[PDB]
Formats: sequence, structure tokens, C-alpha cells
Amino acid sequence: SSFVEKMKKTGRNIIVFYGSQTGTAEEFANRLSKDAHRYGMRGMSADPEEYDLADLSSLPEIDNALVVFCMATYGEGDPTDNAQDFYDWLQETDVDLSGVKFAVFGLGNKTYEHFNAMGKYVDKRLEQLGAQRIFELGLGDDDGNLEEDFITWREQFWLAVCEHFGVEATGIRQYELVVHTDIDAAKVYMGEMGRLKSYENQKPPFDAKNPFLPAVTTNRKLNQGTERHLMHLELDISDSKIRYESGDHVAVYPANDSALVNQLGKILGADLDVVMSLNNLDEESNKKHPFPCPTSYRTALTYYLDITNPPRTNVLYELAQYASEPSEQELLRKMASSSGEGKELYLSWVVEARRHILAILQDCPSLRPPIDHLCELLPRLQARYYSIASSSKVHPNSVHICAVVVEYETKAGRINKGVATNWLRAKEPVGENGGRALVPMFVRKSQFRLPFKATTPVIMVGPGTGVAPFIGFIQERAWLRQQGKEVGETLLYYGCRRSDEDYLYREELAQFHRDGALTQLNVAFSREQSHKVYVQHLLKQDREHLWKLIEGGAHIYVCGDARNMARDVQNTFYDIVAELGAMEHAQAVDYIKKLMTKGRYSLDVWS
Ligand SMILES: Cc1cc2nc3c(=O)[nH]c(=O)nc-3n(C[C@H](O)[C@H](O)[C@H](O)COP(=O)(O)OP(=O)(O)OC[C@H]3O[C@@H](n4cnc5c(N)ncnc54)[C@H](O)[C@@H]3O)c2cc1C
Ligand SMILES: Cc1cc2nc3c(=O)[nH]c(=O)nc-3n(C[C@H](O)[C@H](O)[C@H](O)COP(=O)(O)O)c2cc1C
Repeated sequence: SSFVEKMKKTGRNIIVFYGSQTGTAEEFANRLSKDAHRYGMRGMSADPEEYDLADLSSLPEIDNALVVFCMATYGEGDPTDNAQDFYDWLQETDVDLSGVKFAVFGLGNKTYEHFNAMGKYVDKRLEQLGAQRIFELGLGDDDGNLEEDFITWREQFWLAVCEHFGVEATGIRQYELVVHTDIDAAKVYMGEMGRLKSYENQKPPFDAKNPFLPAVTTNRKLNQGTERHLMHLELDISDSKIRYESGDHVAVYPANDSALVNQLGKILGADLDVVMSLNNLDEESNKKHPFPCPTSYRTALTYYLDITNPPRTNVLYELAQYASEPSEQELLRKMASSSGEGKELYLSWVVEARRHILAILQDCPSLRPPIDHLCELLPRLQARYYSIASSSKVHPNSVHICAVVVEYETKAGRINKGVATNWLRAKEPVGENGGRALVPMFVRKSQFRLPFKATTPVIMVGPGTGVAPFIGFIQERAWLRQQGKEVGETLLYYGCRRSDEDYLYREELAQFHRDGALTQLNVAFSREQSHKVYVQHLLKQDREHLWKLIEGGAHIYVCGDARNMARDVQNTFYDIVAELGAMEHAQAVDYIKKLMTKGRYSLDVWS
């Protein structure tokens, strides 16, 4: 099916494709799509996977055609899975795109190696093919505030649109509510993703759309201290046909705090147990419902919607119309402004204060919107990825997780709890008579991998939870040694605050070093002396040996905090290569960056 014909038969001149893995780019495209209306135009948003972009050459057949791309970048500057077909096409095609008018807004994070590689490539590639750029590439940075980057871009975009096409700003619910009163409890979604009763009746293959319900066999606290809670879980995937390797990620679909959900109901004065359905008013769309329907409000707010994350500007704007108090409405209304005091208050009152929806309704009492509209505005609750801490060579039937619970106090005087980590923390291991706890998950393949050759040495840097994939790495290297194969050096550079507060897998690691599996265990305690001692410090001290391994062909792996750690560790490695390779700093940078392309300097960082 040609998206161009689709556009002709539905009267649309604007099409916004989205490359998204966790919904953000998708939401951004939907917002741009709805925006067309204010300019006498008609837009639609679309998943490029459900189409064939070769059809872009046929875009000129629509008067005033305009295509916009909202694209997120993932692993190693690669495209999202739903944009992979698009990517591959752009790399092999040489079609003349003269007459095609486009604009690209890339979603990225500058703490990653290839910043907005996807957006940059699409934008650069369409021009090469002859397309005409209607407005500059947008560089959204989720390390700063993607939302602000977006509204800033959006504003300038439409102005360019008005200018080039000669249109003007002439100066709405997407769904409609249907309360299912006579429904059979059996036809109601209870939190499953995908087909109805998929949880109750499990059948492979399990993926993001059909998550497996494993049994939590273990859930134990890893840290000795008590300042934080670091836990180690083991999920039994027996009978799932699911495969994985150390380095892969497990994604989980969490549930919101029952208490938080109950408070939202109460403050909105709404029976959360009412079953209902929200139907897309756009008869032509694929997205019939914002989430599985019919379903009760409670279920929606617990399994399908994001109620903890600080709301984006469009959500605060719509809500404004439900605040009777004058000063309270003024406050919410301005929060959507491009800049000025409106932008300042947003960043301050919403973002920095980290106010979730309930905190907003509490700190703006006059706000009393209907629960069904909110359900339409809120983002879908996303799964959380964790680096499997087990090797499929040793635990083929189990998936291990190592995580730190997220809990902190806000400026707003409240106590925020991380969705997936507090949820995971409360999962009770299977009991002699226990109750299977539901931990909806699926595996996500990655490029993070042990060397093809067991003889190849490995340098692993993972402070804090970043130690996660390495537990599996060391598990496998031991297994290999037990298999009688020759195994090169296996060094781990771990780090934490204090040896009595949060040293993870202390016993397991020490035993591995005694068995000979873990060649070297080097740990940096950042808080046992006035000055901070980090992993990069230990790396420098060992500059001599590391350079030898590096020059010999060893593989480097960095996992954990991307914001600072990754940056410091890479800088030290530049240092090591420059000083001992005798080359210039900029040559060392070239050098290290080339190891990445050879797959010998792998990264698994997050924030
Ligand atoms: C590829 C990848 C691999 C990962 N691997 C692991 C892993 O193996 N182990 C692990 O523990 N995590 C890992 N994560 C992180 C994990 O996916 C979750 O982000 C993390 O567990 C928190 O999720 P949550 O739902 O509990 O918290 P959420 O409800 O999602 O809250 C997270 C947000 O809370 C805010 N926040 C946290 N602390 C503060 C603070 N003190 N002050 C202000 N704001 C704060 C930040 O905005 C943070 O993004 C990984 C992430 C990625 C992307
Ligand atoms: C596993 C993972 C890998 C990422 N890799 C990159 C990357 O290489 N470059 C970049 O600029 N941003 C990277 N990001 C950040 C995302 O591009 C950014 O968070 C984007 O807003 C996500 O959009 P989505 O919700 O539409 O998928 C990564 C995020 C995750 C979670």
C-alpha cells in the first residue's frame, strides 16, 4: 500500500514518518500531524515500516506535498527497528527525488558516540537524492531537554512552511469515550499487551508485543549497606524458546504503584473500576485505541500509561482548560511557550522539580479534568531495559538482572519512586506455595559481545550496576576454561562507594579470581578517602599492561553511567594510547574510535 495514495484518498498533503523505539518520536510526529490543521493543511503520521519509502518519488502528485521525519537514533548510530527498511533503502537507492520537499527532526542524546546519526543521515541523504530541504535539521538532545529542542524546532518549522507554501495560521480530542457497562469480565484487558488473554494463555514466540511471563526464582539484596537498595533477580524462562547471549538486554513491562494510582482516582473523583473504551475518531487510522481496550481506568493507569514522568508541554496546555483558579490556569497555559518565563517555569516547576501528574493535580487544586481525557493525553508506559547479568552458556533457562532502585526526594518536597525498580523490588520469589508474580518481559539483541576467539583478552570497565553484563561475561569465560579451551586474560575494573556499603557480587567475584577465571579484579572505592578514586584512575595506573593488551588485540567494554563515567574512561584510554603508543592525542582519538568500528571497544551505557 502506497502512502501517497493513502494520502490522496484521505485528503492529506503532509506526512510525518516516525522512527521510534520508546514512543517519543512517535508522539512528536503525532503532534506535528495535528498541527497541520492550524495552517489549512491536513496531516497524518506514519510508521515507515508499514510502508515503502521508495514511494517518496510519487509525492509530487499531491499538491503542496510535504514530508517530515522524526527519527530517533539507537545502538551505534543505527536506526530504530521500524525504520531499518527505510535505512537500507536510502543506502542502496539512487532515485531522483527532485520535487520532494522535506524536513527532519532527529531525536538523540549527546552522551552517546554517534549523536543523532539517524536524523543526520536521513537529512543528508534526501538532499543528495535531489529532495529540497524546507527547514534545517533539528538536533534534539535528550541529555538537555528534548521537549524544548522540539517545540523550538516546531515553531521555526511551521514558519518556514507558511513562508514557502504561502499558507497562514488560521489561529480537539483524538478519541471518544465508550463506557462498557454490560461487558463480560472475560472480554476485558487486564494489563496484557497484544492479544486478549495472552498472559493467561502463553504461547511463543514471545516479543515486545507478546511478552513472556517468567517465574521470579530469586530476588535478593546485593548491597551490605542501606543507603540504597541494589538487587539481583533471576527469571526462569524455561519453555519459552527464548534465546540470548551475555551482552543482550531484557526488557520488562512494569506496573505503577497501586497507591499512586489510587490517589489519582480519588483526586479526580473517578471510579477507577469502570470499564471503558477510547475509539479513534479518525476512521482511517490503524491506531484504534490509545492502549488495549476495553479496559478499566485502574488497569490503564497501572499497566498502560506513564503517570510518573514529568509531563511534556502539550499535556500541560490541554489540561489548562480544566483549571478554574485564574493564577493556576495562567501558570499551566504559559508552560507551553517557546521561550521566556513560560519555558523557565516549565523547566523549573515541572522538570527540575520532577513533578508527576499527581503532583501537578495536587499543586493545582483547581485542575479537575475528566479521567478519560487524561488517559488520552498521557504517554504509554514503556518497558525498562536491563543488561542481562547471566551467560546463556551457564544459565540457558534463566535471565539475570542487577539493578539499583530509584528513589529520591524532590524540591517539591515529595518522594519520587522509580517505576520499574520499585516494582521489581516487590516481586516475591516463587514459594513452596507462593504465587507466581507477573514480570512481563522479552529479550532485545545487542552488539555487545565477548570476542569470537576465547583466546582474545578482555578489558571490562563497569562501575556500579555497569558491572551487570560482566557477571555474565565472567560466567562464560569460566565455563570456557572448564571446557578445556585456552582463554586470554579477563580483567574487570569495578567501582563503588565503599566496601561495606555497596560492593556488588563481592563473593562471586572473589571466587572467580580464585578459580583463575577472573584474571584481575580492580576496584575503585570513591568514598574511603578525601579524594574520589574512580575506575579511570585504576586504568591509568595500569597504562603499561593495558596498552600491551590493547596493542595485542584485546577487546574493551564499557558499561554503566554514560553522562560522566563513559566520557572519563574514554579520555583515559585516549591518554593511554597517546602516551604509550607514542602518537599524538588526536591520533589516539582516531585510534580508539577505529577500535569501535572493529568491534573491539564496545559500549553499553545509559542514564
Ligand atoms: C540499555 C540500557 C541498559 C540498562 N541497564 C540497566 C541495568 O542493567 N541495571 C540498572 O539498574 N539500570 C539499567 N538501565 C536503566 C533502566 O532501564 C531504568 O532506567 C532504571 O532501572 C530506572 O527505571 P525506573 O522505572 O525504576 O525509574 P523511572 O520511573 O523511569 O525514573 C527514572 C528517572 O528518575 C529521574 N531521577 C533518578 N534519580 C533522580 C534524582 N536523584 N534526582 C532527580 N531525578 C532523578 C531521572 O529522570 C531518571 O531518568 C539500563 C538502561 C538502558 C537504556
Ligand atoms: C539503548 C539506547 C541506545 C541509544 N543510542 C543512541 C545513539 O547512538 N545516539 C543518540 O544520539 N541517541 C541515542 N539514544 C537516545 C535516544 O535516541 C533518545 O532517547 C530518543 O529520544 C528516543 O526516542 P524514542 O522514544 O522515539 O525511541 C539511545 C537510547 C537508548 C535507550
